[PDB]
Amino acid sequence: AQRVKITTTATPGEIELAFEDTGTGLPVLLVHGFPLDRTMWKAQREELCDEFRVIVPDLRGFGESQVIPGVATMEAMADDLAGLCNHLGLTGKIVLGGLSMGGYVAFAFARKYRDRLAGLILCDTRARPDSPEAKENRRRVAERVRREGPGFIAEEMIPRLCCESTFRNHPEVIEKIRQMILSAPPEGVAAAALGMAERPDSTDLLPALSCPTLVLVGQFDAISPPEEMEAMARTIPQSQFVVIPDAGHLPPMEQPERVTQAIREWLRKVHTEA
Ligand SMILES: [Cl-]
Ligand SMILES: [Mg+2]
Repeated sequence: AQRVKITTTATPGEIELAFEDTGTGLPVLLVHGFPLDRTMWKAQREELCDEFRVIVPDLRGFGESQVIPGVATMEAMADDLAGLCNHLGLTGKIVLGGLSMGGYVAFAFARKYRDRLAGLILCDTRARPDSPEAKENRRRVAERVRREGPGFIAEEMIPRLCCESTFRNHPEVIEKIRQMILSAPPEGVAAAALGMAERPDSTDLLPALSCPTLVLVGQFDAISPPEEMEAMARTIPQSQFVVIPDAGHLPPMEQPERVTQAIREWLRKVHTEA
């Protein structure tokens, strides 16, 4: 892993990002969820790198990246990704993938940097904005986590994040997720919670997308359910919809091989169509 100060068009203009960059060829940038870190995507980075160049950053406020107090908007996170790609000399097109909050970041990137996208991978995510109650919940989480840290988030979220089969067959995956959450910087968690509350509605963005899009969901995802994601895919042109069996909200970790293969075979199509 690497740590680099990048130039970003978002406040504060410069930020230190930690990231992995593994493989050669077509760049595929994978964005973790909330309140996780780059290691969420480890299996896909380690396996897809035989064929693609896989770049996996810690978002601002997460993992080993710099924490920027206040509000970390989805736009700002996307701006940081554009800055990272600029740093790396990936100044043309990329494939951008994200899970859940990382999907929100991908929408923000697509709004602003459409000419930089060869493709989008939207995993276990939603196009709608937060409802008023959800926004209030963000705010209450932000104010709590600043002072108490993310233990309460792990307690609340872990039963909702993975399916029963993962708890039974892969307790080590559950523990790895728990440690990601417990290690998340408190102010980074807070800033991202507030940022999620202010993200725009991406409903009308969907029909305007201009690249192939893979829409991936766990069969048992309790947070961004498959029926909702299917409906989302029906408004995205050039979509492919994949349900990963025997996974909840974190397919990349729960069913790593199946996720890697779905992404690999779709990337080959995108490449052929391009
Ligand atoms: Cl990793
Ligand atoms: Mg469609």
